Amino acid sequence: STGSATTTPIDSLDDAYITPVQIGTPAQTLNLDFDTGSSDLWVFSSETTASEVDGQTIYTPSKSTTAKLLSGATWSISYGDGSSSSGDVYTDTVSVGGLTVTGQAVESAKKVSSSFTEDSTIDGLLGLAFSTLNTVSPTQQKTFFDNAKASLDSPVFTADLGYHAPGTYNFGFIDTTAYTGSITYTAVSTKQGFWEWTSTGYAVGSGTFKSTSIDGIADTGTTLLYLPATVVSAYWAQVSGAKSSSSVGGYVFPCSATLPSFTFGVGSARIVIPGDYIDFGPISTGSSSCFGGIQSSAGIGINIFGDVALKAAFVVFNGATTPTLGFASK
Ligand SMILES: CN(Cc1cccnc1)Cc1nc(C2(O)CCNCC2)cs1
Repeated sequence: STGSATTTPIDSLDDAYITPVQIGTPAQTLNLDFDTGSSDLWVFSSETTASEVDGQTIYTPSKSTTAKLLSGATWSISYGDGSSSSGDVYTDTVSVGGLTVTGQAVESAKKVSSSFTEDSTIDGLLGLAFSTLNTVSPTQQKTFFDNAKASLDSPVFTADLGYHAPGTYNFGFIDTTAYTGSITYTAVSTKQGFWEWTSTGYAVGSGTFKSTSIDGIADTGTTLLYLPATVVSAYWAQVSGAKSSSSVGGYVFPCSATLPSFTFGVGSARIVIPGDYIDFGPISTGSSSCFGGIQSSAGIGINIFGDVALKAAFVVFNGATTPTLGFASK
């Protein structure tokens, strides 16, 4: 089998991407945030605290003839931005762009943190990291990709995130018309449950390439590019007037500044992130100070190739017995 679904930025800043997902019988279509950095499929639901719902489409398990309560199972997750959610678990039928998994664990939110509430466009998450990270207790549950994998034509999925444009998540095949040149594959460590890999270095603008190993994760569920303080300092040094702001919580820059591109290495191949991908607009409405799209990972503990980087490439998440990651220019 294969699946293919259009993914859409939630706002003008590409702060996240949503993908329509069908859950239950009859289908309830929710728009989910596909997240290669976590492994829980969780949804706003009829069971979510009323005060914590504001515009989201909700999953109502009582109206799905295929929904079954998973007795005694709970979940609780906290993400890298301080957000969180929790609830109970159903198994139900889930379809993504024509690809169907029966008996998928659908985690129904009882509680959600304020950040989720305030984002009316995201009805929940669909995790695509490794299933060892799933938070369902006392019995861990499998991700959608893990559940679909044996049935797929090929054990892979691809992320094709758009800059200010629609994009695509494919399952089970590689669309060879979606990129230019070749796909360069690189080794993956699953030891932390992530799509974790090692970039071979970076360049700022037209500057010479710096060969240095940068261990990080491919995370569609993170907006920005988080890299070592040294690297980030070298980037923003090339932006006149940029500085690191404690009050704002990162590098900011004059809104009229010209941002240089940022290149990262994949083996001997290079992916180029155009300067304007790194622009996340005024720090507050009407301000002429803008928030930067490349930030230090020093307080995080891990480097994160989030949407800012990934949307500059066609990315293959190869889930063969030994997983690998593929990057191509596009
Ligand atoms: C525009 N960003 C940079 C910024 C920060 C401060 C000022 N100006 C720009 C911040 C944002 N991040 C998000 C999400 O974290 C995206 C995925 N999780 C849900 C919310 C939405 S707005």
